[PDB]
Order: sequence, then C-alpha cells, then structure tokens
Amino acid sequence: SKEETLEKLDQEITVNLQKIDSNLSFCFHKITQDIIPHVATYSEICERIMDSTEWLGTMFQETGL
Amino acid sequence: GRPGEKPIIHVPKEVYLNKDRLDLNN
Amino acid sequence: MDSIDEQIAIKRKELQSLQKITSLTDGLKIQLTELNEQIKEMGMNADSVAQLMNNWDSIINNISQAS
Amino acid sequence: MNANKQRQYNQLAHELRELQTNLQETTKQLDIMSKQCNENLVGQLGKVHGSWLIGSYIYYMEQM
Amino acid sequence: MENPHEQVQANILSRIIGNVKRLNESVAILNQELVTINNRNKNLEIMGAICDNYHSSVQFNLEATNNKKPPL
Repeated sequence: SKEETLEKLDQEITVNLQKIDSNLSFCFHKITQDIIPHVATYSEICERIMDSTEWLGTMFQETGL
Repeated sequence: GRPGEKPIIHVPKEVYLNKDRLDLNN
Repeated sequence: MDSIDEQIAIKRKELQSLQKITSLTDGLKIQLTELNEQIKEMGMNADSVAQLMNNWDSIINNISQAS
Repeated sequence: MNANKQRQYNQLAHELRELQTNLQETTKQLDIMSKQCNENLVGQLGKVHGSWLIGSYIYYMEQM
Repeated sequence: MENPHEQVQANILSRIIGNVKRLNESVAILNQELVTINNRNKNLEIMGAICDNYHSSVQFNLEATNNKKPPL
C-alpha cells in the first residue's frame, strides 16, 4: 500500500488538472461568446441614445457650448 | 463626427414642390 | 529513490493546492456567469431608455411633415 | 521533479499574475461604465426625459 | 521507464497554459472595448447634467413665483 499511495495521488493530480482545464475553457467560452457581444449591443444602444439627442446637443452647443 | 444642421426642422420643400407643381398643372 | 514519505507529502500538498484551484475555478465560472447576467440586465435597462428616447426623432419627423 | 514541470508551473504563475492585473483593470472599467449607466443614463437622462414625456402624455390625454 | 502520468500531466499543463493565454487575450480585448465605450460615452454625463440642472431650474422657478400648477 505504501507504493500504491503514489499512484493514487498521481491519478488525483491528473483528474484535478483535467477539471482545471475544463473550468478555464468554460470561462474563456463564457467571456468570448457572451460578454463581448453584450458590450457591443450596449455600445450600439448608447449610440442610438446619442443619435436621438443630437438636436438637444445642437440647441445647447450653438449658444452656450 | 459631422455637425448637425443649424435649422433642425428642415422643410421638405423640394420633394413636395417637384410633384405638387405638376399636380397644379394637371 | 527519494524517501517515500517525502514523495507522498509533496503529492498531498499538490493535492490540496489543486483542490483549492478547482473550487476557486468553479467560483470563477459562477462569478463570470453572474457578471454576464448583470451586464445583460444593464444592457436591457439601456435598451428601455433608448426606446423611451426614440420618441424625440418621431416628434421631429412629425413637425417636419406637418411643415 | 521534472524540469519541464518546473518551468511550466513557474510561467503559469506569471500568466496568472498578468490575468489578475487585467481583472483589476476590467473591474475598474466595469465599475465606471456601470456608474455611467445607472446615474447618467437612467438616473439623469431617462428619469427627466420620461418625466417630461409622460407629463405631456397625461396633459394632452386630459385634453380629451 | 518514466511514469506515463508525468508525460500526460506535462501535456495537459501545456494545454492549460495555452488556454490561460487565450483567456488573457480575450480579457485584454474586453478592457480595450470598455475603455473605448466609456471614452465615447463621456458626452452623456454632460447631457444628463444639463438636463437635470434644467429640470431643477424649472422646478424651483415654479416654486419661487406662485405659478406652480396644481397636481393633475
């Protein structure tokens, strides 16, 4: 059993490393495929808000900067 | 980045005119 | 080869380190998912604000047409 | 232990440090952009503009 | 001769290093996008500040004189 412990711990390290790899890949997929497009949509929405408020911008900037 | 038109409410003079004058002719 | 107890102790410490790494990475996953959900909520709020602000150009178009 | 394992763990530490720095930065950026969202977009712009619009709506519907 | 676990663990460690590198790249691009969007959005603080100031101005102008209309 004294030798078998080393093999058992080796197997534990292997499975743990596989778990870490899976978790990191899940994080990468989550970021790239969800957060970035959401930020892009937020940017487009902010641009639409900016577009709707251009005439206010002209009204104020023309006379008061 | 181009600035907006100083008169905000632009009268669609041209499109209305080009067809309404022909309508008046007709 | 190196005293068995030394090898086994080194492997236990690698075990416990990797166990914290595993639990922590699960925490990182759930944290990223919740952050994505929060960004979704904030983007939806921005969408609602944009929809409300969309009436202004409609008003401008109505005035221009009635002109 | 194996030299390749040594170098792999050693440069893993550096990459994780750099990732931690990037996470600090994105926390800062997200805090700022959130702030802009709740206070300026909704708290200031949306609140006042919706107040004007809905007050106008109730007034001109009272015009019935 | 060498324990095969050592070789397989070296391989998976290489994979994990590559994945962490990809994560770093993605997070860097995310930070760039956030910086750009905040810099472009900076005008909205101006717009909201002036709109809030005008709203407060009209509110106290209706307070000051007795011209504040009754609540519909």
